[PDB]
Amino acid sequence: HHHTMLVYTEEDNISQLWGLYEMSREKLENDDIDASVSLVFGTIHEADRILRNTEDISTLPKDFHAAYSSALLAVSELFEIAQKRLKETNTEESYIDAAIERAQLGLDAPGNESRLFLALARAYLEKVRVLVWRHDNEESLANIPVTQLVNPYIEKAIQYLRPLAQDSTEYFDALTPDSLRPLYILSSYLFQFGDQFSEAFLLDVCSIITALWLKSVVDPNTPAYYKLIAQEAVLNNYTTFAEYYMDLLDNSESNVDDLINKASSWLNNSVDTWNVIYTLDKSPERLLKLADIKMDLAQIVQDEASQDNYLKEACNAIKEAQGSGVELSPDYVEFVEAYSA
Repeated sequence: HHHTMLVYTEEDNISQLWGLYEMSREKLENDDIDASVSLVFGTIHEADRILRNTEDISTLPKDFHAAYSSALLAVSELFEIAQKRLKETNTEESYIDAAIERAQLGLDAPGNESRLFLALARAYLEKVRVLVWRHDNEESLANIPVTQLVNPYIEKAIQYLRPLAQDSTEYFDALTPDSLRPLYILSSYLFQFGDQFSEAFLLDVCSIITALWLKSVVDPNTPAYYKLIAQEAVLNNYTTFAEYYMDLLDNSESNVDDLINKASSWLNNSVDTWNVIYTLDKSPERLLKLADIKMDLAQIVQDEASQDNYLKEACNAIKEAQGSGVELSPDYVEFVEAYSA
């Protein structure tokens, strides 16, 4: 039924305001959730004071509405726990809604837009995840086509993401491998409902995503932990695109020798990014996914000399993976056995 406050002046407390949110996320990483919720709620209550107490609101910067938005969204993320402090009436989706609303308000406000855009595209994508769930379990929506439903939101998310991917928008603190997690929602959405989007479109977006993940980990000294979080994502992206081409390659309505040539380069982009991950984390169980790509590569390459070669590498990958104490699942064991025959 109350809230105490920690600040002193305006220009440097829109800055204070972010530190508070940032701390929310740092407390999250150490698994301390309640602390995070307390920081998140703090941030909200504090932005409220900042609101009432300023002389003109239209003065307040884009970067403020972003912080405020990004804090509201954090409640929907930790709603499981945070709901225990709220009236018996609020909901995860209402906060995603709030986050969207407050973010949008800053569109007019003056200031750098980088933070506010990320704040939007995040809230939007999060509304898409929830919307998809509602389509499946709410019966009001059981017959509204899920594309019809979530598209308007995907469209908006892409809209603010595109600017950020551009090299013109240079790096900023709040573009972190974590801040980008919602991008996972955009990926698996293009995955299900892809047979509805032009290959050019699919390519435009699935490159905006790739671009962003890498850019969040640009600074050469990003701790290796974070570099991993992002490279994994880029890998997941590259492989998913290669598996896209491989899927219609066997269908072959177009019968083009071209699109085997297209998928190939996507899988070397996966082998590349893999070695980057294997470098920041040399765990030997990873070898199985290097095997996985090799096999996917032999399954399309033209000439038998190369197929035979790719397989000989995936075979060695799994042998070594086991030679270092990984317990091979059945699939892998009856591959190693099958090749050496």
